[PDB]
Amino acid sequence: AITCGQVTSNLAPCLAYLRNTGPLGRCCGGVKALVNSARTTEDRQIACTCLKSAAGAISGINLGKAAGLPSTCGVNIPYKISPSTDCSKVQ
Repeated sequence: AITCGQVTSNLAPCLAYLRNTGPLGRCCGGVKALVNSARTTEDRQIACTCLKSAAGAISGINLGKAAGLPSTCGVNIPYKISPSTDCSKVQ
């Protein structure tokens, strides 16, 4: 089943980039994998909420880099990675 636990494991390098402190490293590769588990409508919603939660979990989180993370790691996700956009209503 889909779960934030699996999603946050791939974010390990992103979590550091989100805080404007550690390099992206494999953040793009991790997210790239998630994208595939983030396009069947619900899989997508699970990732959005998990990521939103991930950003909210980070302490010195940079909202601009979070929202611009998928732009930095060019990926085909139809939602921005930020604790603000809702995903449950994404069709």
